[PDB]
Amino acid sequence: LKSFTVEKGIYQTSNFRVQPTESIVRFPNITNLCPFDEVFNATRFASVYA
Amino acid sequence: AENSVAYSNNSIAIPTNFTISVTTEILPVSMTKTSVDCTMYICGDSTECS
Ligand SMILES: *[C@@H]1O[C@H](CO)[C@@H](O[C@@H]2O[C@H](CO)[C@@H](O[C@@H]3O[C@H](CO[C@H]4O[C@H](CO)[C@@H](O)[C@H](O)[C@@H]4O)[C@@H](O)[C@H](O[C@H]4O[C@H](CO)[C@@H](O)[C@H](O)[C@@H]4O)[C@@H]3O)[C@H](O)[C@H]2NC(C)=O)[C@H](O)[C@H]1NC(C)=O
Ligand SMILES: *[C@@H]1O[C@H](CO)[C@@H](O)[C@H](O)[C@H]1NC(C)=O
Repeated sequence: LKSFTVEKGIYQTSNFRVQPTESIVRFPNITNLCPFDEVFNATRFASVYA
Repeated sequence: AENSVAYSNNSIAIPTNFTISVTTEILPVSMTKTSVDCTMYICGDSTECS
């Protein structure tokens, strides 16, 4: 009511209570993974000039 | 429907019988009472918009 004196009756009050919120991020399943291990666990490596 | 009252300056028409008619009248009185909130309608669960 923006006042220090409240008369008799029933009043509707705006929200002044503060609650804390967290952050939830959901993303799909990790799949079709990079075959970089095939780059890494190769028995022989690529040649210098090819 | 077209009507023509048989008017002359010595003739009158007097009813000899009656009827009792109970008719219906419908009147609105009040309507729906509604109430609104600022932050819940406009922004809604948003601190920076509030
Ligand atoms: C002034 O007006 C009033 C009413 O408007 C008359 O008073 C009586 O009216 C009733 C209803 O018309 C008469 O009763 C009987 O009506 C039967 C028809 O009934 C149908 O319609 C009524 C509504 O009007 C519905 O509620 C009902 O469900 C039916 O759908 C007739 O079939 C009757 O006729 C039988 O009886 C007479 C004797 O009375 C026989 O001669 C016939 O052959 C038949 O067997 C009957 O008419 C009632 O009779 C009226 N009273 C009198 C005293 O006649 C007034 O008559 C009228 N005039 C004056 C001067 O007051
Ligand atoms: C590649 O080597 C690493 C380390 O030993 C191992 O964890 C991984 O499973 C290997 N990948 C493949 C495809 O063999």
